[PDB]
Amino acid sequence: MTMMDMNFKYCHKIMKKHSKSFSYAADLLPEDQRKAVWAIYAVCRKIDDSIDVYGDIQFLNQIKEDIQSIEKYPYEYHHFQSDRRIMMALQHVAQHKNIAFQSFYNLIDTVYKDQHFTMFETDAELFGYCYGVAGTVGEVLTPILSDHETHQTYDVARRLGESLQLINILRDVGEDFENERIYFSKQRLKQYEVDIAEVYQNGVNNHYIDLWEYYAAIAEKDFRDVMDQIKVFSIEAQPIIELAARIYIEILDEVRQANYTLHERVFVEKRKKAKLFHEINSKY
Ligand SMILES: CC(C)=CCC/C(C)=C/CC/C(C)=C/CC/C(C)=C/CSP(=O)(O)OP(=O)(O)O
Ligand SMILES: CC(C)=CCC/C(C)=C/CC/C(C)=C/CC/C(C)=C\CSP(=O)(O)OP(=O)(O)O
Ligand SMILES: [Mg+2]
Repeated sequence: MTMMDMNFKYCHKIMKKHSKSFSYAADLLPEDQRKAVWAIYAVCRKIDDSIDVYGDIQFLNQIKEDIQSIEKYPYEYHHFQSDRRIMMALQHVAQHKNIAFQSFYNLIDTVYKDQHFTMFETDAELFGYCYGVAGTVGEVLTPILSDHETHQTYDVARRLGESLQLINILRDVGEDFENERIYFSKQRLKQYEVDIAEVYQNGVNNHYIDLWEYYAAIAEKDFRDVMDQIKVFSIEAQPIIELAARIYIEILDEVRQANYTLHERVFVEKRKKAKLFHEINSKY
């Protein structure tokens, strides 16, 4: 195992640790796509965790600075300030695929702003945050998952990412409230007669379901439109992308089965993941 193999193995472990949902999916990819996804995931995990988990703002500027170094001087040796093993992997990727650095910067800005957190007044603000935190990961992942880096491909990847974040939000309502976040819209909450602090304390009411279901329909419709345009990805990536997406669509059915609980984080079991993949691969 070489120096660089070790760097990507560290990234793998980070994703194995943090992505209960998607680690299983990514490791189905061919060796070179797989390794790139690990590195990107690890860069993204480190970004999201910098403040929220490590409570470390300087580590976030350090991550930005490391990425900036890679963008300007992809072939030099850098004394990376944040996590050396990840940044070296990311640099390795960037020598072989072209990376939309601006997408890492958008994610960084969103993560920064997600401290002075202010409830979205409008859904358009909520969707803007879905772009910031997930659409950009979609964009960053595009050259790894497709040989066609055209607008259609960036577009489908961006929309897929954005729809997964919405399901994410739909899974995490109660947990986010515990950490003092409501991602549902002030407008949409005022419309549906819903206060999250109240259904947390008293239990799921019919107003809440209507509202939750309003949003799940947005995410299910966008998922379906992504699926129709899946041939935009490479042939080996398609079944996996479809897996990762059908896993999240399964999350919604779990929330539904748990009567929309706000007091427990639902999940898809590993065994049900393989069932899904078996079903998907039949088409392929
Ligand atoms: C190719 C393929 C199959 C997919 C790979 C997936 C991939 C590389 C994407 C990584 C993107 C990552 C890490 C996320 C960055 C920002 C974000 C959405 C954080 C937390 S969401 P949650 O609400 O879950 O909270 P908690 O922060 O606790 O995780
Ligand atoms: C997915 C793919 C390969 C195809 C195209 C590109 C694409 C859509 C990538 C999406 C990856 C992102 C940021 C979208 C959703 C992931 C998400 C909602 C947040 C944290 S992932 P965690 O690790 O927190 O997962 P859990 O909390 O669910 O366990
Ligand atoms: Mg976090």
